[PDB]
Amino acid sequence: GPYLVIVEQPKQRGFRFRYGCEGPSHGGLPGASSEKGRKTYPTVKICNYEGPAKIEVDLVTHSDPPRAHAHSLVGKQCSELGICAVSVGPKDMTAQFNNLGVLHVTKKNMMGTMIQKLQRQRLRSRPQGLTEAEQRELEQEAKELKKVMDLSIVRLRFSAFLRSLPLKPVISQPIHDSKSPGASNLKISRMDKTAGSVRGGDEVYLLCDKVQKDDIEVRFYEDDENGWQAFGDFSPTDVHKQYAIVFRTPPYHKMKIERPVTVFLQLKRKRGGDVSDSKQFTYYP
Amino acid sequence: GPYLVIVEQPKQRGFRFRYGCEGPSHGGLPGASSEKGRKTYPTVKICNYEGPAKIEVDLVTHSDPPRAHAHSLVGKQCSELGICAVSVGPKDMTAQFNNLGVLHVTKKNMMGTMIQKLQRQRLRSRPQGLTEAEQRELEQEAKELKKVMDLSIVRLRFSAFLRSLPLKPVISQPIHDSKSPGASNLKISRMDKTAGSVRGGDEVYLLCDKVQKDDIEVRFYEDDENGWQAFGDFSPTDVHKQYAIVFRTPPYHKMKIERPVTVFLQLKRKRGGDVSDSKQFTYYP
DNA sequence: GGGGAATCCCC
DNA sequence: GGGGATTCCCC
Repeated sequence: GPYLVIVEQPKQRGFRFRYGCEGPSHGGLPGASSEKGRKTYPTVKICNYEGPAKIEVDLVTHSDPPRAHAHSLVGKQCSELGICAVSVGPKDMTAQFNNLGVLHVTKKNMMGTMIQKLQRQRLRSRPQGLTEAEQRELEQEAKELKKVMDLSIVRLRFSAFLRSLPLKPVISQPIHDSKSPGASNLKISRMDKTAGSVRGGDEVYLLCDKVQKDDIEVRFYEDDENGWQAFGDFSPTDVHKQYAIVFRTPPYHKMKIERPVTVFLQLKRKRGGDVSDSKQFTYYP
Repeated sequence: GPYLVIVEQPKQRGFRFRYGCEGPSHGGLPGASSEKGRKTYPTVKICNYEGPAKIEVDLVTHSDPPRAHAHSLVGKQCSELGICAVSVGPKDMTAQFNNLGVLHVTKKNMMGTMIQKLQRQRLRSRPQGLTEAEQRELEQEAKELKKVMDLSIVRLRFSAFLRSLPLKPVISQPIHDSKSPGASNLKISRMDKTAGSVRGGDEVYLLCDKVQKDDIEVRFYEDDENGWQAFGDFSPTDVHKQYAIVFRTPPYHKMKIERPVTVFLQLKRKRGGDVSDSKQFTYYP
């Protein structure tokens, strides 16, 4: 049957969710491959095409049975409820989502809009109103929905409709908030010293972009046909105000080196597997 | 005749102003000298006392003619408007204001809090109500009072009353909000190196509490019967995310030293003159 | 497109 | 009492 397929995924990291207060002109969610100059935007296509179509995009959660998220999509052809709906011409069955903004609901707002979604979703298929019992149960699956909803991760859902007749919804990979503390861009600004003894144990003052003291690591490594890794040693007290890490370097694997060796080091969040660009450190005999 | 005198002023820096949402039990505004184990609180005394008395404190602007601040005192024996009122016994004429807080008004709160204290002021000495014209001009103070009021600086105003009968009001020194980006205690957490060449030019990484790029300095000095002083060398790019300063040490005043010499360095505010606790640095040959 | 100010939550 | 997450602001 006709199916929709995502041809260019949204970029997983690097994009920021904006609050209402910020404005509408803040930059559209870019494709999974958008380096300098060549920028891409999420794109999908209806394959084995049947009848001029329609594609709708909305924000779902990260958890599995996809449910609508408190966040809303904003911008180019976006409805006041966070639904993006476009028409995919008779012949060209591909839609490029040029300008997708992600609206960040405040916690003192979630409850309200979560209910407006569930009402809109409930009085959707079935009839028009909600009796008092019905409006009470709504505020529970929004109170207990709040408690489990991750406001820093959303997924894009593409629901296509042939002229309406629904094609199975296709969900994209997760999109993380680049402003949220735990999904910020990792960067090594400056480093104290870039050389030390092979024994390791040299104290280093690395200045970096915000990190969370209990979710950050300084990984030293080298990549030949084998590979080696070690981690700078420090305590949570050593991460100064989220923007600096004071640590002792780890030992190199061979102690008996006759010449100085240069290895790579990067910041890494224990959980995410996310890393910073790499800097270098040289071990001395 | 009887007058009030501040026996122990409030501490000018390091105290945090709290918003209504944080809580009422976060600590009292301490005295000028409150190091580990023995804390003092602002204290005043009615010298050459006349009759048991009544002392009241409230927040006045930093601006000279002391006018009431939009911020209110919170805590022990404080009224819902931010006036603290106590009675000093027939004997001991000293009042130690043990638990005084500063409730921080939001910028969206300011106007309403301001027209409300201004109304209360109107129907103070003079008659009971406000005509619309009187209310329109009361709201006019509020707007033109907001535009020139520093929400980061307040002053305590002690008003003593002989049982009532007024005494002259005594205004304390400014009190800076430690949470305002530009008002806390300059503090040197730790630094890279504590020794370097008498030639000056050695790069030091200093970790500090939040500081302003363009309002900070690194003052080196040694106070004998002379007084040499010099400065760290760094550009605002060298002040990293307000929590670290990468600077190059200055040259010592005598290039010909034969024995190492210990001098001191300290962080200093440019447009203020307050310094952090000084750390030592030793110049070597 | 991004840094830092202002407000709030919480161990 | 303090650290940092959130929400907002404005260059």
